[PDB]
Amino acid sequence: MKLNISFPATGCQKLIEVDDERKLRTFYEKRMATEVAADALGEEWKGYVVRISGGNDKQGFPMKQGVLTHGRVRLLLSKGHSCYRPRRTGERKRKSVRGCIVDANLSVLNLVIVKKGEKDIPGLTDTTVPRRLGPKRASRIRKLFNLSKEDDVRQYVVRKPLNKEGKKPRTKAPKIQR
Amino acid sequence: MKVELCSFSGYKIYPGHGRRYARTDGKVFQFLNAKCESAFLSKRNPRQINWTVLYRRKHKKGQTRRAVKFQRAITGASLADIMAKRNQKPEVRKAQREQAIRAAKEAKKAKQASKK
Amino acid sequence: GISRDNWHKRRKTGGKRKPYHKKRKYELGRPAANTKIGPRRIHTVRVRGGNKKYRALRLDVGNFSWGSECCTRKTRIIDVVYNASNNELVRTKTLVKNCIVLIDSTPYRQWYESHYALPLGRKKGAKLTPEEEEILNKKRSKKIQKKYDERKKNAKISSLLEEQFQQGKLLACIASRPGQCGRADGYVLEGKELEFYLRKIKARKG
RNA sequence: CGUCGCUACUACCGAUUGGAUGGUUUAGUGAGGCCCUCGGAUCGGCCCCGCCGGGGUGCCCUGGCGGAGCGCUG
RNA sequence: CGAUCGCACGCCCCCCGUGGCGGCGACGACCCAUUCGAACGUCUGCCCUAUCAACUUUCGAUGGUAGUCGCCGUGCCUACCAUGGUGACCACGGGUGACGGGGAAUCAGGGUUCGAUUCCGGAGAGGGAGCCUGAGAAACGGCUACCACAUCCAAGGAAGGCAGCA
RNA sequence: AACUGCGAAUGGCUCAUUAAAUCAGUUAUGGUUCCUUUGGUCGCUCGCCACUUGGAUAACUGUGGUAAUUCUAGA
RNA sequence: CAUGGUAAUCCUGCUCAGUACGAGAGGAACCGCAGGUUCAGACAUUUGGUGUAUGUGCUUGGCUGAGGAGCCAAUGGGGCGA
RNA sequence: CAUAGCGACGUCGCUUUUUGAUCCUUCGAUGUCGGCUCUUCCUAUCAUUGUGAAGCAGAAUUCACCAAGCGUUGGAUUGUU
Ligand SMILES: [Mg+2]
Ligand SMILES: [Mg+2]
Ligand SMILES: [Mg+2]
Ligand SMILES: [Mg+2]
Ligand SMILES: [Mg+2]
Ligand SMILES: [Mg+2]
Ligand SMILES: [Mg+2]
Ligand SMILES: [Mg+2]
Ligand SMILES: [Mg+2]
Ligand SMILES: [Mg+2]
Ligand SMILES: [Mg+2]
Ligand SMILES: [Mg+2]
Ligand SMILES: [Mg+2]
Ligand SMILES: [Mg+2]
Ligand SMILES: [Mg+2]
Ligand SMILES: [Mg+2]
Ligand SMILES: [Mg+2]
Ligand SMILES: [Mg+2]
Repeated sequence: MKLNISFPATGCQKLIEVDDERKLRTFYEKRMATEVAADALGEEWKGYVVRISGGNDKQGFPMKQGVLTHGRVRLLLSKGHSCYRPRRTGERKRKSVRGCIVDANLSVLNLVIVKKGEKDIPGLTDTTVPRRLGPKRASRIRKLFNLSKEDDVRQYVVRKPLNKEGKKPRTKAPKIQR
Repeated sequence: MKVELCSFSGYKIYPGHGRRYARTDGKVFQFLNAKCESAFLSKRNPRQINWTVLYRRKHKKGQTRRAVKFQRAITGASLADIMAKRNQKPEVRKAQREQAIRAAKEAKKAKQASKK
Repeated sequence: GISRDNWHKRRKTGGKRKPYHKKRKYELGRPAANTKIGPRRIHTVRVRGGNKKYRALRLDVGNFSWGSECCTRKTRIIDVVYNASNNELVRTKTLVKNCIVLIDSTPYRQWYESHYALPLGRKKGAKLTPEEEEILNKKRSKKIQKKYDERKKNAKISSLLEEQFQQGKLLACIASRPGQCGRADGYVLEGKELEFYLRKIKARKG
């Protein structure tokens, strides 16, 4: 029973292997996108509220929203639902997915931590990784730096320094749009 | 205590109770008693049978707004960097406005002299 | 699907025609809109050429024209009364291109007192004084009164339309095709058509 | 020239309610798609307003936590 | 009833000094016209067979009236009416070792056979059926289901269509 | 690389079905639609952002499941 | 307890074992294990049958003015049933 | 190679599940075939237990002994035995 814990305010998701039915019984008979306090699986997880964001089966079939079952059913998946990207436009295919309520027969349980508790998880809640590259629209940087009106918008851009071995040093700035 | 089974009615079938029916098309069914099996073999929908679990759930017998944003650093602009660059509100932004305007003003005058 | 082909029919002589191809798309059909009466519910369907057809599932307001006085107002459909195609469409209250329907007559009455300055649809008056009084008297000058009193001579309404105004309802015929345009326009009955349809409605009941 | 007797081959009749393979259909069951009537697993907005905040001066310009208004809505 | 994208770059300065004007395109569009078409129509023309002579019409058959639906004209479909419609001038049914035509062979003249085949039109993508996108498909080197074959599998699944070139 | 637009409804193969059906000639759509090209039309409407507004998602970073597929999920 | 009655029977599979034996073809056995046939003695936890608990729904014709509640049709018919 | 297994010509027996011969009982009546059902008995043993012999290598088969505890079936045709 793999656990893919992921706490979005810092990223740094990690895979967790736990093998006790007692500790993970707190998840059973819960739908996805339902926030359940994950205090059952050890002392380190006290004060935490986690959200079930989906998972996979024994055979690797992912879990889909709204199915409302425990098992595998076939759905005529159109464009843009989930678990399916069309090879060509307008293409729909019948694919097998997993219902939203979670039970024992899962390989990995993707999780999202909603609120922070009392202490820091080593390798999860520390070492804040930054989001890679900043906004590209004019108003989308004006909001982010609280610009009122056309105030030096050229020089509030997020210039990206880059360094490699053979790279002569150089900063990168994006073509702002709109 | 074996692996449990559920019936037409959805009731738990404890071991040593009821019967199991396997159809030719490869499906297997199990029934708690002969009442459930006589309802099933009559092709009755258990949703219209008042004492079955499906009817209880279909008729629901027996039984907010959230939006949070957080701030993160960007590769090339740390949290201190962005929070400093977003906190020139006491007139410093107007200083940058006016200084860019005057710089563009000598640029404009040089263009106006070298154009006509 | 539903085919509008002509090769599945029998020949004129009665012989059996063998198809030389399967069902093509351009000879398709679609299930009937079966317009009802209620809150508006219009569905958009894509047709040949990418164009847009409006399916009227339920409708309740329809732009009907008086015609005789050239007054067109958007009124409300009350219910279906007579339908020459199927008797079963008046039971199910279906808006089709030719069924005659009862409608609300308030816009026509309003225009009649606003333009003709004679009471209409009333029994004895003195019931809506703050508006009927001011539109009846108006304390107007010689020229406007010269307009109104020369418009008084032709202020004649057929006795049937007078009675229907007293009943507060007008029976009028749809002219548009709901399920093709998604609206239920039409015109008000009057003249020989009116007593013809009234005799039909009297015949089907009482 | 015909019957009869022998040997070949070719068709024919024939109990066997004979046999096989195709084709068209009545009837029953009937997957799947399409349309309508419902359904609402979730995702957003307004009313946020327990509040610190407030400026033209207890009267918020609102820059965040946060309850949730337990409603209006898409 | 354009919140679009490039190219050279210039003009006005009174009001002034930061604004206002502009050239070549590219994309885009509701609608109209044109082009490419496409679909259903009109008249006329098709091999053999009577040991196929009477068909069609409850379940549309022929027509009328009103609608539904379709891009549109129409029994295309529904409802209500009428009882029609086609046949020895071969209807109807059956066979075809039938895709149709332009054309090929034979050659006094008239004909008799052959046209799967490179051009035109039609149909089909193993058999049927049903659909999404799109202006245009009932598409199949797009999808869904069934039927028949058949691929891998850890047996839980997953994947098929050479009447395209080889 | 991906998003977006376009194209994949052309071409090619075969001739099973099909006997007023396909097809050939002729005529009509005043009974229809039509991508693209080209030409018209684009201030014709009185009616605290316009010196340019909002949100999401790719590609991308990272964590995986499955035996597998041009399968995909969470962040 | 004198006396009387008396009852268990047979087969298959695995292992032994492709073994002994046999040139080869073929091919056992003892112990052991798992089950069966026929018979016998019971038993109702479960499955099935019955079912007039005339138990509870449904239903035909009829009767009680109707509703409600019922009843008759030699067990009215039928579903489920302790 | 008479006698593992068979036994010609002859010859001695047993049984009363065949058919006979007779007419002793029954003609003031002992209900006459077959089938069904059910119990018991006989051994001249088909199978099973223990054995001996073979032209018994194994396997199979055959002869014989103690032996009747248990078993000896489902059907088509025929009233059938
Ligand atoms: Mg741009
Ligand atoms: Mg052919
Ligand atoms: Mg040809
Ligand atoms: Mg061709
Ligand atoms: Mg095709
Ligand atoms: Mg196809
Ligand atoms: Mg297009
Ligand atoms: Mg005994
Ligand atoms: Mg009764
Ligand atoms: Mg009653
Ligand atoms: Mg009585
Ligand atoms: Mg009686
Ligand atoms: Mg019973
Ligand atoms: Mg000798
Ligand atoms: Mg004597
Ligand atoms: Mg006697
Ligand atoms: Mg006697
Ligand atoms: Mg003896």
